[PDB]
Amino acid sequence: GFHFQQYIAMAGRAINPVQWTRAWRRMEGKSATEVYRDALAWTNNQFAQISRASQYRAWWWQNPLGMGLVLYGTYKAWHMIYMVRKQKKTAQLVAAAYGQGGQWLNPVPR
Amino acid sequence: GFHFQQYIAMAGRAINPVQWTRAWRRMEGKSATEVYRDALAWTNNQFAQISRASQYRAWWWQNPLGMGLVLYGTYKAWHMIYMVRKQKKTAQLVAAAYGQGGQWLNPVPR
Amino acid sequence: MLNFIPKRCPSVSLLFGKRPVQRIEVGQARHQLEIPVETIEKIYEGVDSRLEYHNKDYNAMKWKDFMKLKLDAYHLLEASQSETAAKSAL
Amino acid sequence: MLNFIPKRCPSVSLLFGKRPVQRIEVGQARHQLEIPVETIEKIYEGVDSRLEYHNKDYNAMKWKDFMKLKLDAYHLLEASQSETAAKSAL
Amino acid sequence: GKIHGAVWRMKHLFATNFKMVGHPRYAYALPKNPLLQ
Amino acid sequence: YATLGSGWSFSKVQYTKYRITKPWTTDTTFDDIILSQPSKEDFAKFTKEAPLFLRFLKLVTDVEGRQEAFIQFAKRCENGLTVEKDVYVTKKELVDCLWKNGYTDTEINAFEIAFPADYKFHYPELAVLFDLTEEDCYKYCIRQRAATPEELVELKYTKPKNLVSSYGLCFLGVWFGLSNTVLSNAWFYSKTFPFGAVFYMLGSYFYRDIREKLWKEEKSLIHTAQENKNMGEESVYKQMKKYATDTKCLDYL
Amino acid sequence: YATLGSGWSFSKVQYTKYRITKPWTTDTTFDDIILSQPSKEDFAKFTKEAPLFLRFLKLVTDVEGRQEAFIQFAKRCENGLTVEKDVYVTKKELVDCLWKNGYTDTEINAFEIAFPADYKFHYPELAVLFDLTEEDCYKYCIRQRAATPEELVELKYTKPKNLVSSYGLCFLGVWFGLSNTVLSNAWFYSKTFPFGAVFYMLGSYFYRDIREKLWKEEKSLIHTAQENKNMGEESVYKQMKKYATDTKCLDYL
Amino acid sequence: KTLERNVPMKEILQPLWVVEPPNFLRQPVWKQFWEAQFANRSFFFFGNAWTSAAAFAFFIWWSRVFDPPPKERLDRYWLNSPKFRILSAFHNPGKRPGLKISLMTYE
Ligand SMILES: CCCCCCCCCCCCCCCCCC(=O)OC[C@H](COP(=O)([O-])OCC(O)COP(=O)([O-])OC[C@@H](COC(=O)CCCCCCCCCCCCCCCCC)OC(=O)CCCCCCCCCCCCCCCCC)OC(=O)CCCCCCCCCCCCCCCCC
Ligand SMILES: CCCCCCCCCCCCCCCCCC(=O)OC[C@H](COP(=O)([O-])OCC(O)COP(=O)([O-])OC[C@@H](COC(=O)CCCCCCCCCCCCCCCCC)OC(=O)CCCCCCCCCCCCCCCCC)OC(=O)CCCCCCCCCCCCCCCCC
Ligand SMILES: CCCCCCCCCCCCCCCCCC(=O)OC[C@H](COP(=O)([O-])OCC(O)COP(=O)([O-])OC[C@@H](COC(=O)CCCCCCCCCCCCCCCCC)OC(=O)CCCCCCCCCCCCCCCCC)OC(=O)CCCCCCCCCCCCCCCCC
Ligand SMILES: CCCCCCCCCCCCCCCCCC(=O)OC[C@H](COP(=O)([O-])OCC(O)COP(=O)([O-])OC[C@@H](COC(=O)CCCCCCCCCCCCCCCCC)OC(=O)CCCCCCCCCCCCCCCCC)OC(=O)CCCCCCCCCCCCCCCCC
Ligand SMILES: CCCCCCCC/C=C/CCCCCCCC(=O)OC[C@H](COP(=O)(O)OCCN)OC(=O)CCCCCCC/C=C/CCCCCCCC
Ligand SMILES: CCCCCCCC/C=C/CCCCCCCC(=O)OC[C@H](COP(=O)(O)OCCN)OC(=O)CCCCCCC/C=C/CCCCCCCC
Repeated sequence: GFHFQQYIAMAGRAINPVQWTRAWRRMEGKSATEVYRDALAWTNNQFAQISRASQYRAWWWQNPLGMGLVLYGTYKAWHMIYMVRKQKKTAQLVAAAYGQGGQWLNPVPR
Repeated sequence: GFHFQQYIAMAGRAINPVQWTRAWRRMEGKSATEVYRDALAWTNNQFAQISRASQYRAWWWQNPLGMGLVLYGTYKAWHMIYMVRKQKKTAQLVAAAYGQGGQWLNPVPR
Repeated sequence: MLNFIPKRCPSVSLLFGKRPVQRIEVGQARHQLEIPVETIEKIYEGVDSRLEYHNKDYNAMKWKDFMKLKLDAYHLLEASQSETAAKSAL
Repeated sequence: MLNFIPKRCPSVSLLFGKRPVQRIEVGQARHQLEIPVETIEKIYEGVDSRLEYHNKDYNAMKWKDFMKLKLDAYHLLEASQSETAAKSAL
Repeated sequence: GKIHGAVWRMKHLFATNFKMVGHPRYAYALPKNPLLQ
Repeated sequence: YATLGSGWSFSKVQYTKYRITKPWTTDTTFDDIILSQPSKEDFAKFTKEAPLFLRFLKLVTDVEGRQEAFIQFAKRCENGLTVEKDVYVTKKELVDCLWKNGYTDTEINAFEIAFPADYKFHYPELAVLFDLTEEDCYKYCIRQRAATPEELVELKYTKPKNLVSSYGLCFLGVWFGLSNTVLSNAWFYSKTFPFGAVFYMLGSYFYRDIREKLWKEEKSLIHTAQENKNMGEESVYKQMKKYATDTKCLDYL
Repeated sequence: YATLGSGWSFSKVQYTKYRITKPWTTDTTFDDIILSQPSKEDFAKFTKEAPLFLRFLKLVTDVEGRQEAFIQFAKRCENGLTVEKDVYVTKKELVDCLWKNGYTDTEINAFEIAFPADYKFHYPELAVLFDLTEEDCYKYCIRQRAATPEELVELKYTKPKNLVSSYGLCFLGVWFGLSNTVLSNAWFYSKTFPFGAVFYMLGSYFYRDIREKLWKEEKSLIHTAQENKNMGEESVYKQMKKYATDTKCLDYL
Repeated sequence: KTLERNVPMKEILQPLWVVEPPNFLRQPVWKQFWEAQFANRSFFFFGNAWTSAAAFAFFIWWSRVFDPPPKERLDRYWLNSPKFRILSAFHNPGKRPGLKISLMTYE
């Protein structure tokens, strides 16, 4: 893993509306195949940088588990930021519709 | 800051009882002045290592705020580990003795 | 040997044909050997430019020529290993 | 100058008195100057060993001698700056 | 992954031999050496 | 990215707990060439002293028969040559190239006696010295520097970008990620911290045993490959030497 | 710890986001000498080649008149000298010491022509060459290495210690420190994250402006001190040169 | 001549393709699968090859066991299911579908 700060900055630029107009202008004379190939090439460049530079270079976060810990941290951040938020919303929804635990209730007895 | 892992290991050895017997044997023919001077010298050696090596060396945690962030982190860890625990205990004590918020109640009206 | 022929462009192999000779070190003892640049250039007639590997600095030969070269090498090596080998290549 | 005299022990100043001469570079141009080791050793008679600084590699002289030395230096310097200075130290 | 490991070993053990132009079980098909006699 | 280099040395690295430090500069910053993917304008520039190279250049030009190039380059380079700092080729690499490409021992010895051992040739020098294009020389220098990418390269310093948007997004991240009971869960304390801590302790205690047990096979394979290469090359060389004297039959006839 | 060194160069460092890497070794580890406070047994050992030094030693001993030392040292050192790896003195430092302590130009030139520029003398060599004690030579080498502590030193590798107790204490730490609402507090989101993030962003954006504005005064003071030292030394030197010829009055009389 | 163009690094250093893995066989997956049918012990779902796992998956998909239940059997499991309850609540934002679920069961 690497360039997390650059990724945050990319997300910021993406949400900035002015960049929406800039991208609208850049998309003049452009194809979906070209856009897809460019994105795929960017991702491949990132992963190739990793594969090459891990052989001789060590980041500030280097540890006896290597990039496994950084990847687990990315996963855990994604989890706590998105999935647990969705769980909170679903919990409030279920509590308003059926009551807390309503989705695990037993079938009506016959 | 530095050698946090060594500090954790020192705490572990200190809590280990066998080390209590080892220290009991080491204290044979020893003075309180000597013990105090040794501890003070150890602390001074740590701080002098910091003062000297910060001029030319950078730790894995180096950041645009330097050791200020490591010191704040030490403080925050101490806070959350000790003071908030004591607050939890005091909260349960107050809730059992007076009720929640009992220490902030107004005086009995006259 | 591999089928990786360095591109003779100066951006890759600086000073390829500036002189009429090439030199190489051979073996663990690193014996010197000089080879005529024309004998070398004979390879770039079989070189195929569609194929480019190792940061696009090495082309590949045609399998026919590459295997002829490998066969000559193998013949020389097995002759060296054998004792009844001919005292001449005539 | 400072009142920091290097210890002549070999653990600090390797090869102090192995030869009868000392050498130094002076100024920005780094002119060479040679000094007799006896003229130098005259300092370690005023050196005080109770005082040790800079990783305990430098002792301090007695203020009397150190200030006499500073005064000689200052006299030479002000004579150099002045123009009516004596053409001889006699 | 098995195929990858196989090829990764084939590389190191074949590509720099000078004795394995092909597999030995098919050496009958190679031309004959003009230096032997 | 490809692994460039002509070395057969199987090299691995062990890391420390200290970061790489370079001398302070208010305009430059050091970074990895492959991770930065810099351009010619991103590279930092500096001035280099000419005379030691201009003398050798005058000699070479008087030998080859092209003095207009020397005159132009000297008038360009006076008051020092302004050039990108970390785009160069070492004297050893240049000498190896010359030798393997067939430059005479006289010229090689001239190079050796003229330039120090730690001299660094830049692409304009190479171009004016070998009658090549600065573009090609730049590309060659870049490839030769990427072959040794452990050495950081010096780029122009640029302020951070998108700090405000990044702050907003990080606030959103914490606001959505810490408003939960995840870091206080029975699952956390029973599985996440124990398993992770055990893995970390085992990795810290057997960090080297694991690496060695994994790299044993690769080391053996590399050794085998190198031995085979050497023996084959030597055999072919000695056999061709044996058969080298089969051409004089004709001139005898 | 004191700041050793004879240099007047005001040097500061800028850090990268990459850690220092050294070649892989299954028995050694690189660390900072001042942070480790190593001992002679903690230092790592290796074998060094003798002949190049033994020739010069034989010469020096034949000159001085002590051959028993050469014989003993050679019989000790045969099959290579086993010595601590990172306890040495460089040729340049040794030459400076010799020159300032009064060794003749002939001996200095002998040293220069005998040993390469990148040679590294160890304390046994120094002791047998100058008739000193290995203890004193070891201490001198250690001081000269601490003078340049940016270079890491190679120690024997030791497994981690107290991992089980450390795991217990870290579990206790998390169990008592994360069982709370601290990282989800209005105080957190209103003061801790905003103030901290603003400080971090300002520091990242004005990292160099701040450092320069702080170091301006120290740089000026160091410059002033060096200028004063130089001018005073030069004046005193030239005045003593003027008065150098005041001793021949007696031998004239 | 002097160099003025700003040379990008992509004209010099080409990155390897690692996003999609290599195919050392140089044959497509469907052709591999077809070839495995005629190899011994790899016919359709027999064997323990990847093709066998793929064919077993397709076989259980082609079967009926994983298809949705009929209306005559909905109230056996589906109408008391967490997925069903959560979906009903989600797609009826501010309502309580307990009564409508009872009526669906009656139906
Ligand atoms: C949970 C976090 C929240 C905590 C509570 C909230 C508190 C908030 C206040 C925060 C204040 C922080 C204190 C600042 C003071 C300075 C501290 C400091 O810098 O030194 C710390 C200290 C480093 O010591 P050192 O003096 O710098 O010397 C370094 C050595 O030479 C070794 O040299 P090296 O080069 O080989 O490595 C250098 C360094 C490298 O450190 C790094 O650079 C980090 C590497 C990965 C980059 C990404 C980091 C974040 C995401 C991955 C890590 C998740 C854990 C969070 C780590 C936070 C710290 C970065 O090593 C480490 O520090 C290892 C830390 C990672 C241990 C992972 C253990 C996993 C068990 C937990 C399960 C997984 C996580 C669950 C989810 C948690 C989500 C919050 O780190 C240690 O903890 C030493 C551990 C000793 C062994 C103990 C037995 C194993 C137990 C493992 C847990 C150890 C305690 C950590 C608790 C966090 C995990 C639950
Ligand atoms: C709150 C933590 C718990 C989070 C939620 C629980 C989640 C659990 C799962 C954990 C999973 C972790 C994810 C692992 C994936 C890999 C991530 C990674 O390694 O890259 C991260 C990324 C590093 O990017 P990079 O690709 O490695 O490139 C580095 C650059 O070249 C720069 O190069 P450089 O050499 O100059 O510095 C390298 C690196 C250096 O990183 C370090 O080595 C750490 C330095 C200090 C050592 C001790 C660390 C722990 C104690 C002090 C720090 C407390 C905050 C906890 C930081 C945890 C990460 C270590 O820089 C940093 O990462 C700065 C991080 C510290 C920012 C402090 C902001 C303070 C605001 C919050 C108030 C104070 C704390 C409140 C109490 C929180 C208690 C939990 O760090 C960033 O966040 C980039 C920030 C960009 C600017 C954003 C605008 C400012 C907003 C500040 C907050 C930024 C988000 C951080 C949130 C935490 C603070 C609330
Ligand atoms: C269906 C129901 C829902 C519908 C409702 C949807 C609601 C959506 C709301 C709109 C917001 C969308 C989310 C994005 C927010 C912007 C984030 C952002 O870009 O910040 C990063 C921005 C960039 O800085 P950086 O990322 O660090 O570095 C990049 C450089 O700055 C370099 O940056 P740059 O070069 O890319 O651009 C620079 C630009 C950055 O300034 C900005 O922050 C951009 C804000 C533009 C907002 C436009 C909203 C459009 C949608 C609403 C329509 C409103 C009608 C107006 C139409 C526009 C024509 C006037 O301006 C400047 O920095 C100063 C120079 C001024 C130059 C002229 C700028 C105006 C251009 C002409 C308008 C372009 C319109 C594009 C067409 C859009 C078509 C969809 O820095 C900031 O954070 C600015 C401050 C953040 C804004 C909020 C300030 C606090 C006030 C909070 C509000 C009160 C609290 C809420 C209570 C409200 C109660 C009523
Ligand atoms: C007023 C009301 C309150 C009163 C009640 C107070 C209750 C206190 C309870 C006692 C515990 C105190 C807290 C300290 C705990 C020990 C922590 C520790 O040292 O661990 C680090 C220890 C050291 O490893 P390391 O730090 O990674 O590296 C250092 C090396 O190991 C190198 O380590 P080392 O060289 O320093 O020592 C090695 C030693 C490490 O083994 C140990 O873990 C030490 C445990 C000793 C506990 C002694 C408790 C004494 C107080 C209670 C009295 C009981 C009567 C017995 C008296 C002793 C004579 C037999 O042994 C070995 O590793 C194997 C070799 C065996 C050699 C012979 C060892 C015995 C020496 C002769 C006895 C010495 C007595 C000293 C005099 C004490 C005077 C106050 O490693 C461990 O963690 C051992 C496992 C942890 C123990 C628990 C195992 C799981 C069982 C959990 C219990 C069940 C859950 C609770 C439910 C209970 C329901 C009933
Ligand atoms: C027999 C010789 C062939 C052996 C296999 C060699 C490989 C042949 C490759 C042929 C390529 C065929 C590709 C088929 C693409 C399928 C497209 C598709 O799925 O469309 C749907 C459609 C199925 O739709 P539904 O019946 O509604 O299933 C709904 C699931 N709930 O597809 C089909 O019809 C595929 C039909 C073939 C299914 C596989 C046959 C499995 C039978 C197993 C053997 C049974 C033995 C029983 C013997 C009886 C003993 C007394
Ligand atoms: C840890 C041990 C776990 C072991 C569990 C493994 C279970 C393996 C048993 C499943 C295979 C049994 C073969 C059944 C064949 C019955 C005879 C027959 O040919 O009937 C064909 C009949 C198809 O007929 P129709 O539905 O009418 O087709 C309509 C087309 N639209 O076949 C079937 O019904 C398919 C049967 C599905 C079996 C149940 C699937 C269970 C899921 C298992 C996968 C999960 C992993 C299992 C662990 C792997 C163990 C090796």
